[PDB]
Amino acid sequence: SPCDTNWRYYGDSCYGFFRHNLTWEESKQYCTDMNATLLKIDNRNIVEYIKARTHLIRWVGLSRQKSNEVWKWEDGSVISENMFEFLEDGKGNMNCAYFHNGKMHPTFCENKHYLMCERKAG
Amino acid sequence: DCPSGWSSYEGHCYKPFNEPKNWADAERFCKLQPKHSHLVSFQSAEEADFVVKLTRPRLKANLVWMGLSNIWHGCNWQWSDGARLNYKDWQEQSECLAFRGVHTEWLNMDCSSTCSFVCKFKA
Amino acid sequence: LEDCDFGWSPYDQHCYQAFNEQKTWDEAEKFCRAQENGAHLASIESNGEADFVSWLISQKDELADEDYVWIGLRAQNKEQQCSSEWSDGSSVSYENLLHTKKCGALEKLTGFRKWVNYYCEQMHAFVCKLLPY
Repeated sequence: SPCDTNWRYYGDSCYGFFRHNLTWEESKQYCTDMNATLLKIDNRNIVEYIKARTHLIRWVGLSRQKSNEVWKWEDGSVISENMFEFLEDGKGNMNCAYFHNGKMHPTFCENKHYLMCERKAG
Repeated sequence: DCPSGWSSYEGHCYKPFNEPKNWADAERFCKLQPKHSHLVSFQSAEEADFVVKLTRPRLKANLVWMGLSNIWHGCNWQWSDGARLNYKDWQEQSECLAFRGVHTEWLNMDCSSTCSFVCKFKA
Repeated sequence: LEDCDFGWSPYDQHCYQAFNEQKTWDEAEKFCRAQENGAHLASIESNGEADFVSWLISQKDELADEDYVWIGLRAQNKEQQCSSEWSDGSSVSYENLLHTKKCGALEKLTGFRKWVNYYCEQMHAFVCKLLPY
């Protein structure tokens, strides 16, 4: 309804899925180039929608500003306690996460993956 | 040699029948012959040449059953991508093989059609 | 899904495309491989996918008044025909074939769902299947 071409409307957001194979930071840059944000996943409901939409590895907006620190979304909020069930195993120096088939996985930020962006529906 | 009505070739006895039967009825007709017999089989070009030589007076041109049924059943069917043929959605049709009373070429036909046939047994 | 290339339609973990160009089965398979990553003539592994492939084709208007549509089924084989013994029980030695029906297709008259063995060297439209990538 309020969303544009290549952006899907769900809840109060517009979601864009882009098959550009980019590093985490490059993906972040791509999103704000479109006045958008890498995705925030703070509930089970959005998990199921996203996994419906795609089954390819895509970066999300979850990262830890330094190795071994807490996991935070783009907006600076920390991943909700309920959402730890959806964050898979990683190493201390894997700082950024991708989403794949309903789970988030910590991995090296310099690796390349496809991405997705989110804007508030207007 | 071969009973009356039957022709000899290469140790076997052959008989054409010009009366249209489906493949299944034809095979059993042969079975139920006084000398138990089966639809003619071909093991060589020469034997095929002999059988059409037999057919020609008698059965020209009728389609004639030979002893091959369900010719597209047990093929090793496979997906080109190498995925398992687990789910199956076939049709509903059975093909059998025949030839014209006049040439050696084979023809695939619906088994429920009706033509003529040749029985064969070992002497 | 949605993570398909333009021209391709998602369904369930795969991308699909019916091409209206008429090719022999082999030419169709080669064409599909050459829309690489590893694309192949379609495999149908379920009722839902059969329904999907059928809907995909019906949807292509350029398709066309078309009798058959190649899918990736082919017999392996190896003889000239698949019945390995004569009715007398002996094995099939000499064979006298002629065009043979060792490739599978979907058919207009059968709603592009039920499979028909058909002659491999007949030119027809086809559907390719791909794994997103």
